[PDB]
Amino acid sequence: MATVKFKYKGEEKEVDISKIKKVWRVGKMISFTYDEGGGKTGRGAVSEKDAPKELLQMLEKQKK
DNA sequence: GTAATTAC
DNA sequence: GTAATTAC
Repeated sequence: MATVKFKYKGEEKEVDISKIKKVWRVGKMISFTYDEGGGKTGRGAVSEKDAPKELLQMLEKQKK
C-alpha cells in the first residue's frame, strides 16, 4: 500500500493508501476519496506519473 | 471549458 | 450549485 503525497487547497498532504476509498481517472489525473478520521471523507488527486503502483492497482480493480 | 466525481 | 483536483 504505502502512502500518497498530494496538494489540496494550498496545503501539501500525505495519506495512507489503506485509507483510500474510491479511485478514478479523469483525463490524465487520478482523483480519489479517502478516510480522514471520524466520519469525514476527504478528496485528492495526483498526476498519473506520481501515483504509487498500489493506487493504480486499486484503480484498475475498481474503475467506477 | 473539459474530463469524473465528490464534499458541503 | 459550486469549488476542487491535472493537463491540455
